[PDB]
Amino acid sequence: MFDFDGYMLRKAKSVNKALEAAVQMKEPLKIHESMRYSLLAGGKRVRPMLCIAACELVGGDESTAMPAACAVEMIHTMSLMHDDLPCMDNDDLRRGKPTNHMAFGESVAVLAGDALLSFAFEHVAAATKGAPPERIVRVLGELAVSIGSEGLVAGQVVDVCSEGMAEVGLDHLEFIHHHKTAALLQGSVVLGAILGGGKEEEVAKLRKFANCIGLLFQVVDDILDVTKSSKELGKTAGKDLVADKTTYPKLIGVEKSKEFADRLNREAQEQLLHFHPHRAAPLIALANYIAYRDN
Amino acid sequence: MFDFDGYMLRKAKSVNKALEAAVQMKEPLKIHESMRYSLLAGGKRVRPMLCIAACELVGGDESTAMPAACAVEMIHTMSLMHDDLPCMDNDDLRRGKPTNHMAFGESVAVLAGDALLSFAFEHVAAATKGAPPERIVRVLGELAVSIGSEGLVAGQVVDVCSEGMAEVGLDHLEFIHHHKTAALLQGSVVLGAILGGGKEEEVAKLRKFANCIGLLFQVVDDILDVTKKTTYPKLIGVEKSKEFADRLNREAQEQLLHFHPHRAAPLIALANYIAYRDN
Amino acid sequence: MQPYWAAIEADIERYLKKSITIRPPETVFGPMHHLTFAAPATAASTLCLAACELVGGDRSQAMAAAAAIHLVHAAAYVHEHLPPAIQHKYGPNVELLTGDGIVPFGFELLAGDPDRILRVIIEISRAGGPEGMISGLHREEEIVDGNTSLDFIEYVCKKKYGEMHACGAACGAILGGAAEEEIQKLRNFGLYQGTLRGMMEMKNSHQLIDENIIGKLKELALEELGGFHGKNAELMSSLVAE
Amino acid sequence: MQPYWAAIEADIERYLKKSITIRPPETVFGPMHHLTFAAPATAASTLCLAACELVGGDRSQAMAAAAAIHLVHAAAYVHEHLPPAIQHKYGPNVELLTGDGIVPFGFELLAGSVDPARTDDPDRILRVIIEISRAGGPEGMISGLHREEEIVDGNTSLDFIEYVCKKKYGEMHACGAACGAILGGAAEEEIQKLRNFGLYQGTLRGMMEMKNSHQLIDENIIGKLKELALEELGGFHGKNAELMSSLVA
Ligand SMILES: C=C(C)CCOP(=O)(O)OP(=O)(O)O
Ligand SMILES: CC(C)=CCSP(=O)(O)OP(=O)(O)O
Ligand SMILES: CC(C)=CCSP(=O)(O)OP(=O)(O)O
Ligand SMILES: [Mg+2]
Ligand SMILES: [Mg+2]
Ligand SMILES: [Mg+2]
Ligand SMILES: [Mg+2]
Repeated sequence: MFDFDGYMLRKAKSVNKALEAAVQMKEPLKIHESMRYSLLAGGKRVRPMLCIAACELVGGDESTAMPAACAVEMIHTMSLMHDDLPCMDNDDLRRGKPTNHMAFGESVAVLAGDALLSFAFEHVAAATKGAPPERIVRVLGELAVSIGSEGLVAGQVVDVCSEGMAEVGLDHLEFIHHHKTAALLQGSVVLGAILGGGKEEEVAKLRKFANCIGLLFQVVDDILDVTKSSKELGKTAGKDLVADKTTYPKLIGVEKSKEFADRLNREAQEQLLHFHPHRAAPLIALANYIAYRDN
Repeated sequence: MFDFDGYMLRKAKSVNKALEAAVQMKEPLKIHESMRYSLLAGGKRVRPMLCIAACELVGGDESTAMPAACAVEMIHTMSLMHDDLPCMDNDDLRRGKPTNHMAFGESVAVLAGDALLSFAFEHVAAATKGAPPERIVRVLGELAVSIGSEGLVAGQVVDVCSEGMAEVGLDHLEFIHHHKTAALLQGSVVLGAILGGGKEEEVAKLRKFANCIGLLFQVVDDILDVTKKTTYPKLIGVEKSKEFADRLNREAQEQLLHFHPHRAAPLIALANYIAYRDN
Repeated sequence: MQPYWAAIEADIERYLKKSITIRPPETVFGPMHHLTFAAPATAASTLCLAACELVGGDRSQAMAAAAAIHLVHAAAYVHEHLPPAIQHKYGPNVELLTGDGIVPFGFELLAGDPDRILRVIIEISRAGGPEGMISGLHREEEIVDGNTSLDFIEYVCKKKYGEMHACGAACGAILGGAAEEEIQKLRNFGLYQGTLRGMMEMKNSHQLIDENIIGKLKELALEELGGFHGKNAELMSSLVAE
Repeated sequence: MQPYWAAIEADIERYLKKSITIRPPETVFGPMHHLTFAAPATAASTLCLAACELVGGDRSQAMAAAAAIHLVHAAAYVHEHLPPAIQHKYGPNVELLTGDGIVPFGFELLAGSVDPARTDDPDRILRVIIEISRAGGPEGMISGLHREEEIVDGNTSLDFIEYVCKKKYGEMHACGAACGAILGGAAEEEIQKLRNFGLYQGTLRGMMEMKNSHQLIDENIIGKLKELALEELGGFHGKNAELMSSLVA
């Protein structure tokens, strides 16, 4: 038997400890206090946990993946800080608290977000141990590719421009979600598998894996935005009900969306058959959690 | 000597360069900005010059005495930043420009001053090169003696408690001037002289030199004020004050007699300058 | 400016164009391309190529780094101008997101020998981070046109431009394989030259910047260049002199 | 525990009284004596002696530093307490000046404690003067006193307040322990560990001084700090090696 809650509890606890030690208060105090206010706010830490689980799945150990794991959690956090800003979605609640910009100003929020992204690169580059330079450089590259214009950003920009299309096909809605949500989960899993010593074939299998849960994660985020209250999610929920955003609970409905999340899950887990069920148990649990979470 | 003004100009310049490099703008910005505001306001830098001069006088080189040179100017600077504070002399100006607390506030000025005082020790101690540890420590001790309860601060404290006491005798006047002016010049010459490798006998002569010209400075400023409370003229007369000045100047120069004439010249030049100023 | 620097600045433009080509989806690559060249030319970028050429290496080894430095600069520039202080070609959200995508692309170019690239990524990332250029952007929001001292303004310039230039020079010396003693010298040169450039441009605002501040940064820069010789050393000197 | 830590403070106070003699002019030494012993004691001094003995040094080897540390602390204390907020035996002007006489006296005590018959004294003392001057300078204690004035009683985050306490008290305690280890003859790894311990010990300590006002006292911050503190004591295994962990009670 595999206790997924005890697993997630100690891994989240370990990641939150490294995040807190990685981003310390120092001059300029406001920039740093604002970086810490959102980073240590209280997310589920799905991305760094995926990074670490993939690392440990191919033979590596947590300590080598930790810097990279914090890095994806840093970029994830800054992508949310910017996403909540008045020119983007203008939300007022995030991770259970007022959004960053409401507490420090749009300026500091923007800056703090930029510092997180920058520092994520510094941290992985300069703090990762138990891997040779070539591995590190390579990982930094995958990280770059997963969040830039062929990754996260592209997804978010095509999302704010495609906020008018009322004839969006399942290929335009596919592109959105794969880039704005799957690309970072792909980078998280890949980063850990490479830093774990993994072989090209394994890495390729896992990338294919992250792909399925990455799209699953989003599909589920859209359902939560239409079925749960802002208090419950800890963030501003509902604004996807009005705004002409490209979502699944629209182009096919909520029930058919659920069904879809279900297929996606099964597909992800069917990728994990590549590995022994004993070593795949953690990523199998993370895949379910991603599917049935309530936030 | 020749071009004593050009000599002083070169020393102040070289010193202004080292001060700028030693106290850089950095977080917390208002504290450093405030330190720099009063430390870099330019001036004659007689204290740093006395330190350098004393070093080369006994054979050392400017380089070695530079941090200590900046240190004494730092000390001088914060003693002035503090002397101007509301609870003290409460002045809005100094050298035509707004006092430190007027542009930064009382709190920051008080703290900026404290920073200059402790940084002076940090800088002398960690930046002095070309001198054994017991030599730099000995010099930190000398700096501490000349600026505390038996040096600068005492002069400043006894002055503050003697402003409502109109009647004051000569002995009281000399105490204040010695401690409030001489004590820091003496420290300047003795930090250079000891960092340059000078002998105890050479250090002792220099200590006398500084004490003589520090007092000399106060007697001459009193003479000029009357030929433009308690003063030398009010206690012993201009005639006597002038006799005393000439004696102070002669004794100061008698101290440099057994040093190489060439190295001694700038110092001799400085005694006459203080002695024959027109303002 | 000077043709030697305009020539090097142009090789960098050719490489950025070579690397960022508009393609589908164009709603992503248009703003990316547009905003990269909408940012002014930074000498932090050309110094890299120069410092590298000054220590025996060829600029082709420092190009990727020079490009990254520019893009890091582009992103910061885009961000310091969200509002419509004026009429931008793209909305505040596309600009905001494009900056977020510019920086990673600079790292992507570098990641795409590995001990020096690692060291450079650390340099650029630290220079564009909370303790570099962002400290400058942040503190700048405080400068009040005629109420701010030259000491405070020089600081913001050191943080906003100085650190990126120091970093450019450093990455160039590192990529050309120079020795530690040389990297530092060049890093310091950049630091002062950059602080200087920041003062020139900040001059346009309030004209109170005396030639004394300018001569100090100038003097401090060339002093660091002491120890170097040859044609390239004087070419490097004309970055502050002339 | 109770007796050891008390004997340390008493030795430090006994050294100060012997060093600061009220003599003429009492207008100067009267306030200097009064203000040196009216300031609360700082654990930073205590930590200095404790650290010196912990590494094998004799208590007399760090007494001058322990005293220098209390003096820098007292000067700082007097200066943050003027304005005329309340009733003070000495006027604002004599308090400020005396604060300026107390700091150099700390350095004088240190320079003057070099025994010429001991060949290792100069190097160890020089290094400690550097530590104390830095800790109480613009990048240490002074940073904290300055930032402290931005704290709005019930509307300031815990992250900011802990930063203020790391600078205001932590830097000084780190100094205290490190100086103690240095003067005791400890090797670099030992000094570093003790410095770090001091840093967290002082920050936690300051955190408690803060409690009173901004009551937002999070037990997590207290656990993270004490935890970090103890995680630095891995090497010294014994009572004094695990006694330091007593203030954290
Ligand atoms: C759906 C997306 C892309 C982001 C919100 O994700 P999370 O649900 O991972 O938010 P946190 O747990 O970090 O708070
Ligand atoms: C994908 C990125 C970078 C951010 C979130 S997209 P979203 O607005 O659907 O998600 P949120 O509701 O804000 O969590
Ligand atoms: C010379 C020292 C230690 C303090 C200031 S003396 P003062 O207040 O008598 O006169 P000034 O303000 O220097 O003009
Ligand atoms: Mg949103
Ligand atoms: Mg959503
Ligand atoms: Mg006065
Ligand atoms: Mg005055």
